Amino acid sequence: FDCGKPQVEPKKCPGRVVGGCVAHPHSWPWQVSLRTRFGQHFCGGTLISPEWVLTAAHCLEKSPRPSSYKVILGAHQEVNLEPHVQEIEVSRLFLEPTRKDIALLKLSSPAVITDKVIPACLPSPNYMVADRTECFITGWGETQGTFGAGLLKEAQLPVIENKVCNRYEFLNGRVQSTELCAGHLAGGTDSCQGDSGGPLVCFEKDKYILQGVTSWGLGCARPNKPGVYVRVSRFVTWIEGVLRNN
Repeated sequence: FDCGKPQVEPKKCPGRVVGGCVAHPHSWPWQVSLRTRFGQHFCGGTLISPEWVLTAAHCLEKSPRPSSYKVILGAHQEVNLEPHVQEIEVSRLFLEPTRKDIALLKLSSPAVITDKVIPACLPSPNYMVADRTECFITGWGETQGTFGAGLLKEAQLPVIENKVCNRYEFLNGRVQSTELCAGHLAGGTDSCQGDSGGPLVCFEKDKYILQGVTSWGLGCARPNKPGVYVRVSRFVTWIEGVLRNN
């Protein structure tokens, strides 16, 4: 299975939809659920190869021990995992040094690549997603009793170019180049999307490319403000670097 090519067609929730949608099961096969050693889903991540998951550094705040983390792959249900889900322990935690906003998780054993577990592709270094590029943020979310509680959801977000996002009216110059914005400049969601560390993928040509990593700390979308994500393209040399040495 090539990276970024789901074997189940994402339903591709229309942007207008409030609350996003429930994902077509396994249509986002790189979607990882980071868990404590006690079955608790508390973060999202993106499978980027069979032994590596990309997630937000914030997800690693509770513990510095790789062993404290379980990466579950191929899931749709948050609690009642289908019998095929893969549960793999993290053996390594590499914090991106320059920004420390994302971290790579090496899996104890390589993930078995199937039609439900396929990594997301990585963009070319420095690629800058074009303004208005439609992308989807996926994840389980924390809120419970809410629409799609316990189900992998997705929300379509258009990318808001940095020059526009940084206008004083939106992010007023707080977003760096190592970051990217996504979400309508008006009418947007008044809530943090996906999961901390979850994927922001954008279809391009043949496949989905992981263009952002969710990090609510950078900023969640307000009705009149897009959310801010870590721009993966500015960390690809670091990632591929960490992946060929370790």
